[PDB]
Amino acid sequence: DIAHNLAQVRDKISAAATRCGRSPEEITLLAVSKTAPASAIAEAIDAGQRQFGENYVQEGVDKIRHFQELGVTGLEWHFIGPLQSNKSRLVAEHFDWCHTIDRLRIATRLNDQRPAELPPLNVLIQINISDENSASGIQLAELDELAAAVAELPRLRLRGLMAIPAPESEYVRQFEVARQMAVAFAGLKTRYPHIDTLSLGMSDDMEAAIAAGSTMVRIGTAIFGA
Ligand SMILES: *Cc1c(COP(=O)(O)O)cnc(C)c1O
Repeated sequence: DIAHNLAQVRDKISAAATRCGRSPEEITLLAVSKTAPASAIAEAIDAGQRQFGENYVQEGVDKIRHFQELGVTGLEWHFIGPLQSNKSRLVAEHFDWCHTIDRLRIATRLNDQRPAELPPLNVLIQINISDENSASGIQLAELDELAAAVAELPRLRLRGLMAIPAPESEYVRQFEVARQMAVAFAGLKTRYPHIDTLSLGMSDDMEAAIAAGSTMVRIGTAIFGA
């Protein structure tokens, strides 16, 4: 049951934050609903969840339109999958956040495709921190350059960083990789305005990411099931 899973996940988040001396309010739960049907999202919505993460543009847009047709207010939709140039218009027209900025041309497209009547699209820059098998995300060495370029796009708002670390079994490495992101995040916060979002941690590494300094865990299966 989705309402039960939501409350439980939220308890683990709340425990994990206070144990490491953090207010639980600091951590946002992003309910990842890729491969969940709109009916499962509706259950989470009714239980109070407002923030949802989608990986595949067209399915995400279908879910967004479904709930617009119902009139549901206060939802916040995060695109967290890799963004292809031929589908960037759909993200710019329908989503509130995009976590996967890893090249300037895609961010310029998003900027130029964002309808004028909408507020700026909130974006995160994606770091490939530890995954030699992913083509998504930049190296940390490229961050200062890309962040400066993206920060000038007036139809976007740079909010921080996202990473999908390579999967790790040892809690030690989970923490250590998450800390590299946390360190990059704090360094970025010392010069850029409104840097407040570090999208870091999934179901299996949630405690390490929070201890490392994540502000936003992306939880799918522990909420919606397989
Ligand atoms: C699917 C996915 C998640 C959620 O994964 P779970 O293991 O089900 O918690 C989080 N972030 C991204 C980028 C994903 O693609």
